[PDB]
Amino acid sequence: NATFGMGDRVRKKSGAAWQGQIVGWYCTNLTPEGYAVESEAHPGSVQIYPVAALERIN
Amino acid sequence: NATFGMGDRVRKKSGAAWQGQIVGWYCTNLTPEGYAVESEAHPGSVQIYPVAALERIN
Amino acid sequence: NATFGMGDRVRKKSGAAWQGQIVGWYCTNLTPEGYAVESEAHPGSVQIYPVAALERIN
Amino acid sequence: NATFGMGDRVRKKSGAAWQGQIVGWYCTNLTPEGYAVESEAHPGSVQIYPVAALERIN
Ligand SMILES: NC(=O)c1ccc[n+]([C@@H]2O[C@H](COP(=O)([O-])OP(=O)(O)OC[C@H]3O[C@@H](n4cnc5c(N)ncnc54)[C@H](OP(=O)(O)O)[C@@H]3O)[C@@H](O)[C@H]2O)c1
Ligand SMILES: NC(=O)c1ccc[n+]([C@@H]2O[C@H](COP(=O)([O-])OP(=O)(O)OC[C@H]3O[C@@H](n4cnc5c(N)ncnc54)[C@H](OP(=O)(O)O)[C@@H]3O)[C@@H](O)[C@H]2O)c1
Ligand SMILES: NC(=O)c1ccc[n+]([C@@H]2O[C@H](COP(=O)([O-])OP(=O)(O)OC[C@H]3O[C@@H](n4cnc5c(N)ncnc54)[C@H](OP(=O)(O)O)[C@@H]3O)[C@@H](O)[C@H]2O)c1
Ligand SMILES: NC(=O)c1ccc[n+]([C@@H]2O[C@H](COP(=O)([O-])OP(=O)(O)OC[C@H]3O[C@@H](n4cnc5c(N)ncnc54)[C@H](OP(=O)(O)O)[C@@H]3O)[C@@H](O)[C@H]2O)c1
Repeated sequence: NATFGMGDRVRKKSGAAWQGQIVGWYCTNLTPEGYAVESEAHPGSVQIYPVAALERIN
Repeated sequence: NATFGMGDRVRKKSGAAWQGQIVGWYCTNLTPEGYAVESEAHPGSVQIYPVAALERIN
Repeated sequence: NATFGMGDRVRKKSGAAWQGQIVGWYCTNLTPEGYAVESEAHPGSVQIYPVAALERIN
Repeated sequence: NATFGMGDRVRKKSGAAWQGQIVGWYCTNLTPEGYAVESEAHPGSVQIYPVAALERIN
């Protein structure tokens, strides 16, 4: 393997913004490595994205 | 009717947080009055909610 | 304007699938023409997409 | 522990419908046990829900 681990701070690289903590994972044929990210601005709200859409930040 | 109009600043009342501008509307049998809200923290990201989940703020 | 109107049957052109009825609209700088679509397979569930992601079907 | 495992067929118990396979997991304070579910009707589309919202089916 995984690019990210639980608790890593990540953001969407482009397009619609999203930033916060890795809180989970998923895997489909379309998205064989995906992550759930809890917004650091909006506690409790989670969005899921393919790994290629995300980048780790400090 | 409508409780909110385009551009109103709203937030989710409870549970998962969300806050920003009304940017659209939807209507289903389950949700006969729903709104699209663009996060003020994460430009471009939009989430949809029933009217009862939202409250207007200044 | 609008490409679609309320009640039009549409589907996602590519990637993750989605198909059902137009039930609403939204507009942001990133997505100046977007639509809410209620799944015809999963009543009550709605997802939002830019116009370019959707195509009308009979 | 987990209520469900990868590949279990589940559906939303009430409200907006969703049905398909468990494809992932997430954990937040609001949702300490959550699941990602890929629709069996719309390949590639995934939605996330708390465990209490879901039930396993054959
Ligand atoms: N709104 C959007 O467009 C959007 C997009 C992407 C992600 N999300 C994410 O979805 C999450 C919403 O969080 P939340 O605090 O509102 O809700 P939640 O606690 O994540 O619950 C989600 C939904 O599950 C159902 N549910 C929850 N508890 C249940 C129970 N005990 N029994 C039966 N059904 C139950 C309800 O479904 P019904 O509503 O069908 O009744 C509820 O609205 C956030 O993480 C958000 O980011 C939302
Ligand atoms: N991730 C979540 O859990 C979640 C939950 C609720 C709401 N949302 C919302 O969804 C939005 C995502 O925004 P965004 O900037 O990533 O993407 P977007 O511009 O809103 O595009 C959405 C999706 O539509 C498809 N698409 C876009 N342009 C296309 C084109 N020209 N031709 C064919 N298909 C096209 C792509 O589908 P495919 O990916 O299928 O290729 C793309 O990922 C945000 O407003 C976000 O809040 C996300
Ligand atoms: N799960 C996903 O990943 C995802 C992604 C994209 C779109 N969606 C869409 O989101 C919708 C979920 O439908 P649904 O039947 O579960 O739920 P809903 O009726 O659309 O309610 C959505 C959320 O709004 C809040 N809410 C609703 N009524 C409230 C009230 N009376 N007072 C305070 N808050 C209230 C709850 O928030 P909290 O959960 O914060 O308590 C609830 O989970 C579907 O249309 C689905 O497609 C979900
Ligand atoms: N639309 C909704 O309301 C909603 C609600 C809940 C869940 N969802 C879920 O979100 C998923 C959408 O699937 P999908 O096939 O459209 O898209 P995807 O492959 O899951 O990609 C999601 C988004 O990530 C970004 N992205 C993907 N690849 C990228 C790359 N190589 N570089 C930079 N950014 C990249 C794009 O963001 P941008 O659009 O920001 O450019 C894209 O729209 C489905 O599983 C669906 O159920 C959608």
